[PDB]
Amino acid sequence: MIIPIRCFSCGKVIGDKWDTYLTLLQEDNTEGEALDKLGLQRYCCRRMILTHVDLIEKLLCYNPLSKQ
Amino acid sequence: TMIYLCADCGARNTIQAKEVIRCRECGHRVMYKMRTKRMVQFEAR
Amino acid sequence: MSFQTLERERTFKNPPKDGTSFPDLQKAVKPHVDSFNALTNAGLLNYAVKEIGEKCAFDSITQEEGGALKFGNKISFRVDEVQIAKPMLSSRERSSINRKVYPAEARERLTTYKSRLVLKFSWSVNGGPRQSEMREVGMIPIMVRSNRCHLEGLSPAELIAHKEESEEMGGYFIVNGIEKLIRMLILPKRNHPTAIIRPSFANRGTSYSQYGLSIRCVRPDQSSLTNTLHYLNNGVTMFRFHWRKNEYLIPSMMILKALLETSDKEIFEGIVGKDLGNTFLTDRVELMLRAYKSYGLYSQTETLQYLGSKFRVVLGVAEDLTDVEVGRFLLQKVVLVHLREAKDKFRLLLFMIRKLYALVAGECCADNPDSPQHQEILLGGFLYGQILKEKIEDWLNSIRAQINLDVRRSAPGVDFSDRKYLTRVFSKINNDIGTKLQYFLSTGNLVSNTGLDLQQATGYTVVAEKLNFYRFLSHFRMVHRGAFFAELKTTTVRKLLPEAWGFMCPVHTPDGSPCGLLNHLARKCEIVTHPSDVSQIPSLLLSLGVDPPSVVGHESGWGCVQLDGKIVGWCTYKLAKHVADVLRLMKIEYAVKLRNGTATEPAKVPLDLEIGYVPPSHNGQYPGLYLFSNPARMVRPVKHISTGELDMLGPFEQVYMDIACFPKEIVPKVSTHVEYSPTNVLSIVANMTPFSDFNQSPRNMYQCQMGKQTMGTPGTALRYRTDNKLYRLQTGQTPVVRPKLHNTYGLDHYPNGTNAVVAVISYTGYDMEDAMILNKSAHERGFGYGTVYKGESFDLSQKRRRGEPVVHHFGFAPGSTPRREWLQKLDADGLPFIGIKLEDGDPIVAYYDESTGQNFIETYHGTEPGFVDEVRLLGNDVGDSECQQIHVKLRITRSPIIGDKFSSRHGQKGICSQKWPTVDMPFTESGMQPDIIINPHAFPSRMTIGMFIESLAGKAGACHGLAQDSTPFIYSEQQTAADYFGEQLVKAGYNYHGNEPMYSGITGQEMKADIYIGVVYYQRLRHMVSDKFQVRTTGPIHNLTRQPVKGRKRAGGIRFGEMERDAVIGHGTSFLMQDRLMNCSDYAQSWVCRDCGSIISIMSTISMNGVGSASEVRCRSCAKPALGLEDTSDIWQDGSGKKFVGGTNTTLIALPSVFNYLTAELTAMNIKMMLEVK
DNA sequence: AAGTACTTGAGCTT
DNA sequence: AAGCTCAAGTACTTAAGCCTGGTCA
RNA sequence: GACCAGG
Ligand SMILES: [Zn+2]
Ligand SMILES: [Zn+2]
Ligand SMILES: [Zn+2]
Repeated sequence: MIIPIRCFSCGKVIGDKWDTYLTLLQEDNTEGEALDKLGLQRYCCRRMILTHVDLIEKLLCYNPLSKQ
Repeated sequence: TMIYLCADCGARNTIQAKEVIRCRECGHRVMYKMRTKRMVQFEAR
Repeated sequence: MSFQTLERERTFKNPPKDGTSFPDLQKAVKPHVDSFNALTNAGLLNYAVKEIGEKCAFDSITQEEGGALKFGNKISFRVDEVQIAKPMLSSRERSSINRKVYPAEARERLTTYKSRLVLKFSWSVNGGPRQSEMREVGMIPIMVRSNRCHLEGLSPAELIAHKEESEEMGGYFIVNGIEKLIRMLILPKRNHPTAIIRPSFANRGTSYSQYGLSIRCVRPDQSSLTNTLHYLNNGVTMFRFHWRKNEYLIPSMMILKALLETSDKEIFEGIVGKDLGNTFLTDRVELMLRAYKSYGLYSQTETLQYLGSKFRVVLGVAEDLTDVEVGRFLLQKVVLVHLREAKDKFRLLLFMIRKLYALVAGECCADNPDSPQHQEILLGGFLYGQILKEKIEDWLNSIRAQINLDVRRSAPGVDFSDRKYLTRVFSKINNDIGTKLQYFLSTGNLVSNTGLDLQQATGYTVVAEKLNFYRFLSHFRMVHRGAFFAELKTTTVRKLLPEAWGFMCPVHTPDGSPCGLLNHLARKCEIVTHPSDVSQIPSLLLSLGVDPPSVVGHESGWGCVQLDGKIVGWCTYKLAKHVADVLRLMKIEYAVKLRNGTATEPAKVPLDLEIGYVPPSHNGQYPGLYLFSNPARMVRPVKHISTGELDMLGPFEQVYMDIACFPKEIVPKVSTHVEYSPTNVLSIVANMTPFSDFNQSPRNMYQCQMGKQTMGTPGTALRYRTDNKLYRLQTGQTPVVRPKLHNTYGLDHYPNGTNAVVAVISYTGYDMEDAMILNKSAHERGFGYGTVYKGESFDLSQKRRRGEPVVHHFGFAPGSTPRREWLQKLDADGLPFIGIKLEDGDPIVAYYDESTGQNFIETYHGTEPGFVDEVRLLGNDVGDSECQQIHVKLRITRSPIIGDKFSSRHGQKGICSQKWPTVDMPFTESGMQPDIIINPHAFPSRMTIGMFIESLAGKAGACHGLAQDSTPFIYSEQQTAADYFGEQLVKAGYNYHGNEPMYSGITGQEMKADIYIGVVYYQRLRHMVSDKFQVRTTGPIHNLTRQPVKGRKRAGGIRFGEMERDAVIGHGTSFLMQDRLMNCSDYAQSWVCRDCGSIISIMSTISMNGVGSASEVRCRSCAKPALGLEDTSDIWQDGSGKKFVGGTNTTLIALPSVFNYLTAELTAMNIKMMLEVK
């Protein structure tokens, strides 16, 4: 679901480092190297906010309390 | 009496025991219960 | 390639309201739902019910020496059409708008997805009024997202607004809430007269021979039956057919003369028209002709009356109407159905008998019917339509028998014109067929009076366990060839014999017992299910130089041409190949015209057609040009080389076409076809295993069969799924190595596992013998964090005995309730607090009887702390009922516990062994602790070098920010894939072979040799704690023998014997044997009579005296009656009051209870064992 | 299917 | 005549362990 | 107890 705070191998915090990653591909025309501007030099903490499925935004559109 | 939710229409229906279950506006035949205020503890592990 | 993310996120935030994003999943489900659409439209049911005919009844006045018995009031009723309305609200209107019922309410209310099934009944009143009436015939299922569901063509927005998940595929009948499905089975080829050599034939018919000819003919409505030729040593051939589970055996010359009013010279010149007087055939045909001349008759009338008087009894035809048309009826119904015209049946049967004699003539090879060559696929909807046709035939014949009973009684009410009569008759008989269908789909017992040419009667349906998406697909794609062949133990048809290349996957087929049987279809092999129009094909054939001989003529050189079971003409074989060539070119040209600008007229040659040119050759398959045009076959696409456009072909062209598999492999003058991309060869699930062409095929097979069970995301709509056991992997992510088809099929919605920095190293010492390790810090920071959902249901409807009305209800009956746990958990309504943690011994629902008024209880019988997420008060039905069902969905949590199997994508299933601490792990010059340590000694002897390649690819992809494309067959021998990924890595900065220098953790010094660190995808498996551990200290026992029960749900004990006995009794541990096999399981103290030697004869004494001494047991059989004066000591009495004397030799021997049970049953067989003691 | 031992009838010799 | 070994032919039980799930009438 | 699953 949500971004896995505190990436697995290392201990860096990457919670806040997705909503500012997504608006780099979105509007900067950059490639996957965009995340390098975020301060991720290793490649353990880099296979986290690169290849993570944010599978919540497809799941939050299921409220039973829709009132509609 | 309790509070439930219409599965389709989503309307609080306040049904009492030994009653005809149905959505009082929808005609639907399924009701979820709603989570009330309850104090539970979970270890952060 | 690059990670499509901005497209993924934008499709997530606001689903596409235009068109379902990933179309190829729909093109994958296409077979089933298209079969069902072809049920409803394209006139499938209609043709069937029409071909049932009409069924008759009438008042019988015995012929009485007349022969023509007179009968006035004869009704022959007929079924006009069948209608399957959209599933509306429950059958009757109930004080509201009759609303549609989406499958959501099907899955929640835990009941099936039914719809009204209407019949159009017609009359004949021994006249012509033919008045009609619409009949309610119960309710039948309907395929989700079919032409009869309320979701077809609905755009994913309208789906997520309902309770299905965006890329719903549909295709499954819902029954009680467990999505059942009709597996595709494999059948013999339609209409194509094949040969058989199988030993049973001869020794069944001792004059018979293994040489036989089989043909599976099918009417236009897909109501096939099989009629085979059995050849006998004498020279005659018997024309096998099968009717109502009854074999039938008629001679071919008989039926041949019966068909057409013919001259026997026409028969011969049809059989051996050639090379006049070729000795073999011209003698065998002479022998057959004399043999039939022996006892037969001459004319068509006489023969037809012979046959009719023969068959009249078994045939369910009208008892009266005729006997000549009964003969024209048997030749209409059983002999050859796919042919409509009689003369054409005649021509084709001549072809068949010529081919069979050729088969004995050794000039034709033995066809191998157990190959995808002569094989076809029965879709789900076609079987559904055939079973519906059969249940309808039964219904008609049943009301026919009922009216016959009304005529039989004496004449209670007899006016076949009056409607009231028929409404009464309909009232009497069972008028529900829908429930028969629903029972079929629930279990699968195809119970029909005739098997419809399907060998096994059972197993047609399988639950669609949505456990993980790959399993969902591989349910929809797969096939299975039947348990009849399964039970046979042979290295036969379970072999992957190669005429399947691109038809049915070679790699993926499960391990274990069914290995080799169920072959999942290839990635692109469709199943063409919508037939076409092909009359223009005979037109164009006869226009193309081939003409059928009206005058009986036949030569040597000429061969045969047949359009899926019809003699069209004859041709010289070189012309045959030229005809095939020009026809195929016409097919491709007009199709590629139909796609683009050019308007669409009726297609001359339908693309699906596979022109079956069978070349001639010595000792070869018999050559007959085969122009097949039917559905229920397999068809796969390729690119045509002389043109540059698509072309599709079926399982005849493979064996005779030079299909080049690489654009650079093409050799001119031979290669007529080029494969799109050999990726198109494998299946779906097998395709998405990167570098699938570097592994030893057993390992790709393991990884295929075991990826179908990943604990992955079973979708996204989980709030509205009442399935029994669902698994959700809290934090899954996209593979860094992914074959581009993995994005095209849109799996990214449905990830399966995570990406672990796997350092190949043997350092911990724990990770040997195929196990592995798991870096504890990663295990606690959220590695594969499983969540199980167990939705258990409670139904007061069943537990009421009978008689008195609805009694029990949920809640707290007026009266007190316990405080200690009840009021803690259960809210007030007997429904538990939402989200309160439950421990095994604790209630989940509270219901009370009205009579006793005392609340009952049911506790959480699971033995592991579970939570509660949602409780659903399943309303009963249309309305006006009490809450008679609850559905509680318990959310068990399961972190990776030691034993929870993990697996890379190449077959390396392991165990998380020790969860090694994070600081005691190795580490590199950069600082990343490798999260999961795999073992080096596991890569040889398994040949999973593909995994090392995957490691390279992952460490390359993660660095730069690429998504390394790893489809099979891309990287050739000139430049290795290793070299390309290594160039990438040395660009990034790390070593070029993939190595990296790692210092150990507990000593601090470097490892002398470098170590391997990659980025693999570890799709976690599903076997952790439920399966694993059962302990039995003391517990429940067996009613009969007091041995512990066979449980794990009833604390059942583990079995120890019949080889465990040999183990110890080799060890020489008689005491251990006597201990385990006797002492711990079933121990007892039983008394025996030493005098008589019987164990049943012991009875403990009753009413000896006051309290006094203890009951001293005695023996009845050795005791004599109490008549006479005897001393007070030895006497004793009986519960009924009898006194006896004798039977005092009762000692106390240990004896396993099972021997007591054996004594009981044995003496029930009247024989008793007399055991001595000394 | 595999294969076992089982049992009955038809042909040859005193 | 009929005694008596010879022949194919008719009845007839087994096909590894476990273990765990599920659905079913 | 029977049919599909699974190690
Ligand atoms: Zn890290
Ligand atoms: Zn409602
Ligand atoms: Zn005795």
